Amino acid sequence: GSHSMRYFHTSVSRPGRGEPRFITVGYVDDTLFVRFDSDAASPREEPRAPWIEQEGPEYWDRETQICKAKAQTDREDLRTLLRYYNQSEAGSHTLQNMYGCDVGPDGRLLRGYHQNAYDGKDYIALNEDLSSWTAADTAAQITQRKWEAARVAEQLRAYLEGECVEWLRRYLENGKETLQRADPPKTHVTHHPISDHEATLRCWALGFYPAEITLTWQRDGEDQTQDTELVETRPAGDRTFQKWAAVVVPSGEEQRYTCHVQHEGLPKPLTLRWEP
Amino acid sequence: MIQRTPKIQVYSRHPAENGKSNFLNCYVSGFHPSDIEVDLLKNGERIEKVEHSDLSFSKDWSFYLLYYTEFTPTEKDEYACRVNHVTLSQPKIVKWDRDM
Amino acid sequence: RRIYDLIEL
Repeated sequence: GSHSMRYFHTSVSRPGRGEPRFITVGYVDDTLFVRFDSDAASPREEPRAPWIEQEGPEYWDRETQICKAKAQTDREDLRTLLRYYNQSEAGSHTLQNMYGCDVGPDGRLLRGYHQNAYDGKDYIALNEDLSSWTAADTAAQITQRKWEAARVAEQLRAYLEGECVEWLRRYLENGKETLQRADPPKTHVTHHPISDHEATLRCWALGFYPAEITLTWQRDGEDQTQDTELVETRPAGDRTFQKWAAVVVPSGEEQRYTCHVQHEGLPKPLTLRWEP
Repeated sequence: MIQRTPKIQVYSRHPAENGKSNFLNCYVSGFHPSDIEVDLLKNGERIEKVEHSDLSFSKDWSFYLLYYTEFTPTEKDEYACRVNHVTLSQPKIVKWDRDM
Repeated sequence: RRIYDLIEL
């Protein structure tokens, strides 16, 4: 089906504790494959997936070179933002950036991205048209005007339409063993009496990949939208994910609840019931 | 400034099985800023050799991290995750529950 | 592979 590649960067100033820390990671779908941390002993972009290790020295030398310069630019940008916001040099601030592309089953560009956030809030973003910008405030408008005059959109567009999709396709072929394999969730339901009047029904989904998943409880076939505790999809640490959904049920009515699991790895959506 | 408290989830990589080696995980997400202290504990004591993923963030820009460590559970030993964050007036401690 | 062009805000 569809696939994506993303590069994530975040710089955090720490006044009086050296230069801003810079950390960037790369992903293809939900798989981390590259990383760079400025605080590392001898800072270099490192592989984090088997299928990227085959890349030669020129690849890594270039990536490393690129990450270091970005670290430098983020530093200059952090200073600029202090001005744009009339802020002190004494406080810590955060500059975040993400860019990447999405391609469909035909390996063709579906969507391209490039957005920035300052201290957790939206700052400036390249529009889906890959040629226009959206600034969140007047400070970000300063940037929009500089980028429109420098025609940054065109350079980004060129990359997103070309290299981005072409290297992604390359990574997809080289890591197809894992990147093009959906791991369906292994599921089951648990029962935990809470008192003589009620019990907890918990629907589990484990070892699944990718992360995208739908888990829902139904009471007499009606979605318990406003009565379902749903934890955030979490990583198992082995590359797969986990998740669960729970509902407090009146004891004796357990059989009126059904769990529904939807996942790219399942030929059909699953429906489970608590069966003692 | 807008500060977001971290969500905490302490669980094992595989279904708990006393005497069988596993991995204890403490996933912290949805927090901002990125400055954060995380410790895994065994019977109230901090565990050495704990590793963690490199800082990353979700669509809403909030940060997430995975702290982990290999361990062999028992019916006796207690495991928990202790987190510190500017949004926290004091260290939050979430006990491990093999059923969550 | 990452974009090469370096840009400042």
